[PDB]
Amino acid sequence: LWTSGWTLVENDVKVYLGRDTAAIAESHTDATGEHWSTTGVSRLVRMRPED
Amino acid sequence: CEVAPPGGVLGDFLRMGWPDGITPEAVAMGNFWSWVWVAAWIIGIIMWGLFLTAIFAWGAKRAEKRGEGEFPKQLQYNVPLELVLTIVPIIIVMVLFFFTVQTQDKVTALDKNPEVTVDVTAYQWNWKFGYSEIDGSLAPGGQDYQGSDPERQAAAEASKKDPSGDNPIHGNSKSDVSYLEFNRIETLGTTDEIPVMVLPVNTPIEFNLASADVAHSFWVPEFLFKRDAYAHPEANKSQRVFQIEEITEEGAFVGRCAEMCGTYHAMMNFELRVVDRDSFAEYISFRDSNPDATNAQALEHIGQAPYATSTSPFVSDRTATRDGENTQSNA
Amino acid sequence: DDQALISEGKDLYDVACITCHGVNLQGVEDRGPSLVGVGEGAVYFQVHSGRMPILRNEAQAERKAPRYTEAQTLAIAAYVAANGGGPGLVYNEDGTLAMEELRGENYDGQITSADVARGGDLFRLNCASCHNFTGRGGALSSGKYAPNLDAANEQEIYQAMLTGPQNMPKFSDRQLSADEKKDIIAFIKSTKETPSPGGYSLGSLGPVAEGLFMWVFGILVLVAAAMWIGSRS
Amino acid sequence: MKSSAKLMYGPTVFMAAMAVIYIFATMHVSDGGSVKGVEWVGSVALVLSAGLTLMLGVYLHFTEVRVDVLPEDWEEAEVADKAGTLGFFSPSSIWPAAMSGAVGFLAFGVVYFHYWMIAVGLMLLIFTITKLNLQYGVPKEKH
Amino acid sequence: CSAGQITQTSSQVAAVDGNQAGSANDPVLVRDVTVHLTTDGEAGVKFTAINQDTSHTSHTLESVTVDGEEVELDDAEPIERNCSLVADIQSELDLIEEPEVGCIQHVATSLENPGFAYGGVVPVEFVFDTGAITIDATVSAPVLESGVENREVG
Ligand code: HEC
Ligand code: HEC
Repeated sequence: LWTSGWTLVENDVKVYLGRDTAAIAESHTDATGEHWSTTGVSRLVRMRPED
Repeated sequence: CEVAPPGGVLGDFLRMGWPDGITPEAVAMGNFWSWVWVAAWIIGIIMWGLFLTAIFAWGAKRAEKRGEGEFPKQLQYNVPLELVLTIVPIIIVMVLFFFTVQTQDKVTALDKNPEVTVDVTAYQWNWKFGYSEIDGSLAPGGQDYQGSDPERQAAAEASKKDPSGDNPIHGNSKSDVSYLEFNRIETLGTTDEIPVMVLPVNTPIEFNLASADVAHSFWVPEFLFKRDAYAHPEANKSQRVFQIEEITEEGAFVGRCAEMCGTYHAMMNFELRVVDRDSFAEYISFRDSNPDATNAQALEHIGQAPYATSTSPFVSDRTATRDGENTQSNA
Repeated sequence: DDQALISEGKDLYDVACITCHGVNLQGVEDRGPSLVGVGEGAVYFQVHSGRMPILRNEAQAERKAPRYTEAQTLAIAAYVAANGGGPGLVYNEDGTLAMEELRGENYDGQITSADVARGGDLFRLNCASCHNFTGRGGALSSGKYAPNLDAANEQEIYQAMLTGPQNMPKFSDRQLSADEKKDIIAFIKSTKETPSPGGYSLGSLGPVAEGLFMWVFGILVLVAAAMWIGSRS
Repeated sequence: MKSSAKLMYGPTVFMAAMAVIYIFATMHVSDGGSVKGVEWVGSVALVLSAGLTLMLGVYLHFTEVRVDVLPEDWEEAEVADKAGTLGFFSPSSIWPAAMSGAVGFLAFGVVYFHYWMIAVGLMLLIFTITKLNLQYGVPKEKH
Repeated sequence: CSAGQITQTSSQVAAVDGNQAGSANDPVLVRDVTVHLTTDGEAGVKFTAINQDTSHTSHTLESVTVDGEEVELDDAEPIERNCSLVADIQSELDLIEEPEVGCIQHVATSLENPGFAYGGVVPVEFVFDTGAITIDATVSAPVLESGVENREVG
């Protein structure tokens, strides 16, 4: 209970403030059949101070 | 009335707090009020006397000390006296109603031939005055001045229907404002400034009332008269025009709203400033010639107070007013 | 076209709003804020939904029957826009205000369900805390509340997100972009306009409605049946 | 019930006469400080007020021509005349309070305009009214 | 209880980035004062100077500065009573129409960016002929044309 994700900023890692884009997985279908992919998407996204 | 009050301290007592009035019909209303109060005082004392007689004369201890016995005469009916006492108030209210009709009809008659007509707009919560027509004597041009603004009033007439079509109220839009008169010479009242309408002395004047929002009322205590301003006065079958035969003396006079309109009903004051007839021509020519100039600048052009001396604007902060200094310093 | 529209805007503004906003939109000390820079969208939202004029200072303004029509609303918005601009209305490709074309990033003629999924997760992230899961509204501190979203059209939703009317935070078009906003509109309208598969929805207020229904009337009917079948002595 | 059946004829005729006088007056008198034209509010009220009093008077008279010389109306009646059963009167009942509460619930329902409150209020209201009307006729407990 | 002298609807300010200065009793008010800095790097000062001096002492904005640094602005007419001088960067100023009825005037602005940061706050100093007015203002980007921009991943 003493820790969280932000504990990584304890002089180890650069940690951005990531906003949630709520992106779903994206479907892809062909002769092999319909399957869902998350290879081209990202739910968390960085943000500039003018947003 | 054509007959003046008793005057003196008796008149002051009978007044009893009315302003003296500054128009002919104000004088008429004041005189009628004074004599009606005389008659009312007669009735009041001549019945309080009978109640006092009951308190002191018709007491039971006196009559029992006098030996009258346990009971009085037990009279119940005196029909002739009852009929006389019934006939008396009939005649009193009848003869009162005659003079009531007289004074009322000379007040309300719309045949006073205005030289000036001012369109007045009431809105939540301030007044907007606009000079509608001015006779050639006072107008800048020699010919009669007509103040209706063509473009802005054309917008008002175009608002009647077809905002892409709703038209619920008898075929017109619910937000119709074609009943409002928009004029090019206007004084606009604000929370930062008390509006002041400038009028001349000794001219028949006309007021044309209307209301953008809920019902208001125009009350000048020095006219001893007030009239309700309604939205769509024609639709309400309400008479939106009233005329004063003249104003008889110059000065600044407060005027208030006398109809419960909403939250800031108390803050809705205006001023009616009556000025020399020769100065009114200067005022109207100044306002017409350089319309960008404010009302205060025109009042300075006359050579009188740029702002309403009768009442100052209320402070608009809801905490600062606690110590009783709720008055804004106009200058 | 706008130059003459601004005149009607001024005429309407002078006759209603000065008492709270001043002749020059500077505001008044405690009676109303300044309107410099709010733009067309804030005026459209406030007037078209009928929130303005506010005739009583309260914990919060109220939606009600609007005091002006559409053209008058756009006229007043044009007049206010002439004093500093601000966020603007979302005009469609032909110039009309966008309605039914904001329902999803990928709108063609019907609500795309992928947009509904993304908008549902977005609404749950941002909007559903003050409103509820399906936008039935919610309560706040000291007499304020978040309204039920069934009343607003799509333009009102967009300008609400854009302007942050009273206590609603602003959601600029670079925090929640147009695709995100349109997916949110799609989710709102889908939840509004879809019947519940499981019968009468009980308002979708959650456990409270279901509780009240059963624990009062459902048990009452069964004790009535018991009284039918049993005895009173 | 003779005197009260017939004393109602004064108010109703006065109201009817005032209604016709007022309709002619407002439709003809073009006085300043007012607008000519018949007003329907007020005239409708006056005629239907005359209607209310006329309904009362005519029903009472139509009834009174049937009844006998009741001792309460006989100016020299004795207390022995009215000996017998006066009638049936409710001793006690909880249902007036119940249906007052039901009407209150319905009124609150239309205040906020929650439709379920209106429906439940109407249901509860007719239930309480029915229980009021069946109070002295509920069947004995069927064994 | 909510309709008292202290009320939630009465204390509110506009939902805008621009700060404001001046009471109802002050002669000249500045509303919506903000430092704009578009993504393309150009910058300026948005504001609206409203004159309400009851003495009718028409003023002329002599200068404006941000942290003491100059901001360019020209063709500023005097502001007589009940008039508004709206100032903004030229690109944003082009988006709205100048009103032919009313006293408003539009004026363009521009300043060289010394390195101001988005999010921060910087002082702004106005000086008119009748005196100086100081007010802190935030730095932010102008508003997008609403509805045109999508979240782009890369
Ligand atoms: C609490 C901090 C809120 C969050 C988060 C969001 N909104 Fe909201 N919203 C809130 C309030 C207090 C109000 C009322 C504003 C007023 O002046 O009355 C609103 C209003 C809306 C509306 C208007 C609804 C109407 O009936 O007109 C809409 C369309 C709306 N809000 C949408 C909305 C969305 C989509 C949000 C997530 C992006 C959102 N709001 C967040 C309070 C809060
Ligand atoms: C007082 C009598 C008012 C009148 C008349 C009008 N409005 Fe108003 N407005 C008033 C208050 C008390 C408030 C703050 C409370 C709130 O609901 O926000 C407002 C606010 C606005 C806003 C919001 C500004 C923002 O930054 O989002 C707008 C856009 C607005 N008012 C516009 C407006 C217009 C155009 C009016 C006349 C047509 C109008 N309001 C009337 C009080 C009063």
